Amino acid sequence: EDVYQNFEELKNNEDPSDYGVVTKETGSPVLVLAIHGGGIEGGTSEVARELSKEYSMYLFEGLKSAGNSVLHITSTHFDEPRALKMTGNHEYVISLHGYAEEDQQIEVGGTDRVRAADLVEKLQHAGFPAVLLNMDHPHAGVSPNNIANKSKTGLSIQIEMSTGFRKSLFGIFSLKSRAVTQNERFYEFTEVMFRFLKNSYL
Amino acid sequence: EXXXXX
Ligand SMILES: [Zn+2]
Repeated sequence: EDVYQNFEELKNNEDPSDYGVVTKETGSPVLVLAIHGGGIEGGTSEVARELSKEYSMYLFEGLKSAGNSVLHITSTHFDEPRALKMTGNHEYVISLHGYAEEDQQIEVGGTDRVRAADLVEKLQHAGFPAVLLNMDHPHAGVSPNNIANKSKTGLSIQIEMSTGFRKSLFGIFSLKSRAVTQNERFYEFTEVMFRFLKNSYL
Repeated sequence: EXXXXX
């Protein structure tokens, strides 16, 4: 259960300094989406911002010192207006999430079945712990109500990264210091992503 | 700084 059922309710209940919506619009067909950024699913902000060097980006960040879990709105309820505009303006969506798990794992889902499979293969061959989720797996990212699928095509890749995998990418795992302590593994991972996105979406 | 997506 989320604390809030939609963005309007969150906005009505939370101080605006405690969260932040950030966009980068470049006209690229692909949109990188991180609706659980900041301290909600830590590290998804940093991955998104790095990929924004080449792609359009939507980011929703929890900015509290603690308790950002209350700002999580699940994808099928996430209706912040700038996200609705950005998703609808793009052809494809890559959506970044984090789930609680100490082992390093990357779970890949989404509606774009051939691209999701390719990504898993590329990640595996590059030495990263990716698995493909299929359509009946929980949190497979296939609902039409999922914000990531409200694009021009409906084709998405949903990347869920375990806590252990995200913690491996930063010297200090905090809101304050993740961005400035990105390590060699962080750039190795995002370079595999850059290579995949450029090849996969021509 | 809180971890979850259908
Ligand atoms: Zn999430």
